[PDB]
Amino acid sequence: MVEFVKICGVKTMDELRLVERYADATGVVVNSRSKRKVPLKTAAELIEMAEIPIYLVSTMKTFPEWANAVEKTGAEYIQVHSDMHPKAVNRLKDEYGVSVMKAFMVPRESDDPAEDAERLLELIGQYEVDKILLDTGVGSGRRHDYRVSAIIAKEYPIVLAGGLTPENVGEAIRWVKPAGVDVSSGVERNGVKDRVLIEAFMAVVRNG
Ligand SMILES: [Cl-]
Ligand code: NA
Repeated sequence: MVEFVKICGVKTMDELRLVERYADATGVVVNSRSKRKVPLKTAAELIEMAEIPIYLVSTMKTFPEWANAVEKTGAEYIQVHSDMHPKAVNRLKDEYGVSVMKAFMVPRESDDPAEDAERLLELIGQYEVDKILLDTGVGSGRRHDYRVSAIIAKEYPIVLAGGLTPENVGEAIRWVKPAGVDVSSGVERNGVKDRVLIEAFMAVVRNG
Protein backbone atom coordinates (compact mmCIF):
# COMPACT_ATOMS: atom_id res chain seq x y z
CA MET A 1 0.00 0.00 0.00
CA VAL A 2 1.35 3.35 -1.16
CA GLU A 3 0.24 6.11 1.19
CA PHE A 4 1.36 9.24 -0.66
CA VAL A 5 0.73 10.31 -4.25
CA LYS A 6 2.16 13.54 -5.66
CA ILE A 7 1.31 14.88 -9.13
CA CYS A 8 4.02 17.37 -9.99
CA GLY A 9 4.28 20.24 -12.43
CA VAL A 10 0.96 22.10 -12.43
CA LYS A 11 1.07 25.27 -14.54
CA THR A 12 -2.51 26.57 -14.31
CA MET A 13 -5.44 26.89 -11.95
CA ASP A 14 -7.25 24.32 -14.09
CA GLU A 15 -4.46 21.75 -13.68
CA LEU A 16 -4.23 22.49 -9.95
CA ARG A 17 -7.96 22.00 -9.28
CA LEU A 18 -7.91 18.74 -11.27
CA VAL A 19 -4.91 17.30 -9.39
CA GLU A 20 -6.48 18.31 -6.06
CA ARG A 21 -9.29 15.79 -6.56
CA TYR A 22 -6.80 12.91 -6.52
CA ALA A 23 -3.32 13.66 -5.15
CA ASP A 24 -2.03 14.05 -1.62
CA ALA A 25 0.36 16.77 -2.86
CA THR A 26 1.33 18.66 -5.98
CA GLY A 27 4.22 20.83 -7.12
CA VAL A 28 4.95 23.94 -9.16
CA VAL A 29 8.30 24.28 -10.95
CA VAL A 30 10.33 27.51 -10.90
CA ASN A 31 13.84 28.57 -11.91
CA SER A 32 14.67 25.21 -13.51
CA ARG A 33 15.32 23.56 -16.85
CA SER A 34 11.72 22.35 -17.23
CA LYS A 35 8.76 22.40 -19.61
CA ARG A 36 6.65 22.98 -16.48
CA LYS A 37 8.54 26.10 -15.37
CA VAL A 38 6.35 29.11 -14.55
CA PRO A 39 7.33 32.60 -13.36
CA LEU A 40 7.47 33.19 -9.59
CA LYS A 41 4.34 35.35 -9.67
CA THR A 42 2.42 32.57 -11.41
CA ALA A 43 3.68 30.05 -8.85
CA ALA A 44 2.72 32.44 -6.05
CA GLU A 45 -0.87 32.45 -7.31
CA LEU A 46 -1.14 28.67 -7.50
CA ILE A 47 0.45 28.35 -4.05
CA GLU A 48 -2.14 30.73 -2.59
CA MET A 49 -5.14 28.92 -4.08
CA ALA A 50 -3.93 25.34 -3.47
CA GLU A 51 -6.00 23.23 -1.08
CA ILE A 52 -3.41 20.41 -0.72
CA PRO A 53 0.34 20.75 0.03
CA ILE A 54 2.04 22.27 -3.00
CA TYR A 55 5.81 22.02 -3.35
CA LEU A 56 7.89 24.83 -4.81
CA VAL A 57 10.04 22.59 -7.03
CA SER A 58 13.42 23.77 -8.28
CA THR A 59 17.00 22.93 -9.18
CA MET A 60 18.18 26.21 -7.64
CA LYS A 61 21.57 25.60 -6.06
CA THR A 62 22.16 28.40 -3.52
CA PHE A 63 20.50 29.70 -0.38
CA PRO A 64 19.87 33.26 -1.68
CA GLU A 65 18.06 31.93 -4.74
CA TRP A 66 15.82 29.74 -2.59
CA ALA A 67 15.27 32.48 -0.01
CA ASN A 68 14.15 34.94 -2.67
CA ALA A 69 11.75 32.41 -4.17
CA VAL A 70 10.27 31.52 -0.77
CA GLU A 71 9.77 35.20 0.09
CA LYS A 72 8.08 35.93 -3.24
CA THR A 73 5.82 32.84 -3.36
CA GLY A 74 4.91 32.16 0.25
CA ALA A 75 5.80 28.49 -0.25
CA GLU A 76 5.34 26.22 2.77
CA TYR A 77 6.85 23.16 1.03
CA ILE A 78 9.95 23.02 -1.15
CA GLN A 79 11.40 20.25 -3.29
CA VAL A 80 15.17 20.63 -3.61
CA HIS A 81 16.31 19.03 -6.89
CA SER A 82 19.97 19.91 -6.36
CA ASP A 83 22.90 19.10 -4.09
CA MET A 84 22.66 22.26 -2.01
CA HIS A 85 24.36 21.72 1.33
CA PRO A 86 22.34 20.24 4.25
CA LYS A 87 23.39 23.31 6.20
CA ALA A 88 21.76 25.54 3.57
CA VAL A 89 18.72 23.23 3.56
CA ASN A 90 18.50 23.68 7.34
CA ARG A 91 18.82 27.47 7.06
CA LEU A 92 15.68 27.50 4.92
CA LYS A 93 13.64 25.46 7.42
CA ASP A 94 14.62 27.67 10.37
CA GLU A 95 14.54 31.09 8.69
CA TYR A 96 11.48 30.52 6.49
CA GLY A 97 9.70 27.59 8.15
CA VAL A 98 9.45 25.38 5.08
CA SER A 99 9.08 21.59 4.92
CA VAL A 100 11.60 19.97 2.59
CA MET A 101 11.48 17.07 0.17
CA LYS A 102 14.98 16.38 -1.13
CA ALA A 103 15.40 14.71 -4.52
CA PHE A 104 18.31 12.30 -5.11
CA MET A 105 19.48 10.85 -8.40
CA VAL A 106 19.87 7.08 -8.32
CA PRO A 107 23.59 6.45 -8.98
CA ARG A 108 24.71 3.98 -11.64
CA GLU A 109 28.35 3.61 -10.59
CA SER A 110 28.31 -0.19 -10.14
CA ASP A 111 26.78 -3.23 -11.79
CA ASP A 112 25.81 -4.41 -8.29
CA PRO A 113 22.78 -2.40 -7.05
CA ALA A 114 23.84 -3.05 -3.44
CA GLU A 115 26.94 -0.89 -3.88
CA ASP A 116 25.07 1.98 -5.51
CA ALA A 117 22.56 1.59 -2.67
CA GLU A 118 25.32 1.91 -0.03
CA ARG A 119 26.60 5.11 -1.63
CA LEU A 120 23.07 6.53 -1.82
CA LEU A 121 22.29 5.86 1.85
CA GLU A 122 25.38 7.72 3.01
CA LEU A 123 24.38 10.82 1.03
CA ILE A 124 20.80 10.64 2.33
CA GLY A 125 21.93 10.41 5.96
CA GLN A 126 23.58 13.84 5.62
CA TYR A 127 20.20 15.61 5.38
CA GLU A 128 17.39 16.34 7.82
CA VAL A 129 14.27 16.56 5.64
CA ASP A 130 10.60 15.66 5.83
CA LYS A 131 10.70 13.48 2.72
CA ILE A 132 13.15 11.65 0.45
CA LEU A 133 12.45 11.49 -3.28
CA LEU A 134 14.37 9.01 -5.45
CA ASP A 135 14.51 10.16 -9.08
CA THR A 136 14.99 7.08 -11.31
CA GLY A 137 16.49 7.14 -14.81
CA VAL A 138 15.72 5.75 -18.26
CA GLY A 139 16.91 3.08 -20.66
CA SER A 140 18.18 -0.35 -19.67
CA GLY A 141 19.61 0.96 -16.37
CA ARG A 142 16.09 1.58 -15.07
CA ARG A 143 15.80 -1.97 -13.72
CA HIS A 144 19.07 -1.39 -11.87
CA ASP A 145 17.62 1.84 -10.46
CA TYR A 146 14.60 -0.04 -9.07
CA ARG A 147 16.91 -2.55 -7.37
CA VAL A 148 18.82 0.28 -5.69
CA SER A 149 15.61 2.06 -4.68
CA ALA A 150 14.12 -1.11 -3.20
CA ILE A 151 17.04 -1.30 -0.76
CA ILE A 152 16.67 2.39 0.17
CA ALA A 153 12.91 1.99 0.70
CA LYS A 154 13.49 -0.43 3.59
CA GLU A 155 15.32 2.30 5.58
CA TYR A 156 13.26 5.37 4.67
CA PRO A 157 9.61 5.97 3.54
CA ILE A 158 10.82 7.20 0.17
CA VAL A 159 8.85 8.78 -2.68
CA LEU A 160 9.60 6.99 -5.96
CA ALA A 161 9.77 9.22 -9.05
CA GLY A 162 10.98 9.27 -12.62
CA GLY A 163 9.12 8.23 -15.76
CA LEU A 164 6.13 6.68 -13.99
CA THR A 165 3.05 6.12 -16.14
CA PRO A 166 -0.30 4.32 -15.74
CA GLU A 167 1.21 1.38 -17.63
CA ASN A 168 4.43 0.92 -15.64
CA VAL A 169 3.69 2.19 -12.12
CA GLY A 170 2.28 -1.14 -10.91
CA GLU A 171 5.56 -2.91 -11.56
CA ALA A 172 7.52 -0.03 -10.03
CA ILE A 173 5.43 -0.18 -6.85
CA ARG A 174 5.55 -3.88 -6.15
CA TRP A 175 9.27 -3.95 -7.08
CA VAL A 176 10.39 -0.98 -4.96
CA LYS A 177 7.56 -0.89 -2.38
CA PRO A 178 7.87 2.87 -1.76
CA ALA A 179 5.83 4.91 0.69
CA GLY A 180 4.93 7.34 -2.09
CA VAL A 181 5.00 7.92 -5.82
CA ASP A 182 5.51 11.10 -7.85
CA VAL A 183 4.31 11.51 -11.46
CA SER A 184 4.27 14.37 -13.96
CA SER A 185 4.36 13.75 -17.71
CA GLY A 186 2.88 10.26 -17.26
CA VAL A 187 -0.54 11.83 -16.61
CA GLU A 188 -0.33 14.57 -19.25
CA ARG A 189 -2.24 14.54 -22.53
CA ASN A 190 -0.52 16.92 -24.97
CA GLY A 191 1.21 18.47 -21.95
CA VAL A 192 -1.96 19.07 -19.92
CA LYS A 193 -2.79 17.23 -16.70
CA ASP A 194 -5.47 14.80 -17.90
CA ARG A 195 -8.33 13.38 -15.82
CA VAL A 196 -8.53 10.02 -17.59
CA LEU A 197 -4.77 9.45 -17.32
CA ILE A 198 -4.85 10.43 -13.65
CA GLU A 199 -7.71 8.03 -12.94
CA ALA A 200 -5.84 5.22 -14.71
CA PHE A 201 -2.75 5.98 -12.59
CA MET A 202 -4.70 6.16 -9.33
CA ALA A 203 -6.48 2.88 -10.08
CA VAL A 204 -3.12 1.08 -10.11
CA VAL A 205 -1.94 2.79 -6.92
CA ARG A 206 -5.13 1.84 -5.06
CA ASN A 207 -5.62 -1.61 -6.65
CA GLY A 208 -2.88 -4.22 -6.99
CL1 LIG B 1 11.66 19.58 6.67
NA1 NA C 1 1.82 35.48 -13.55
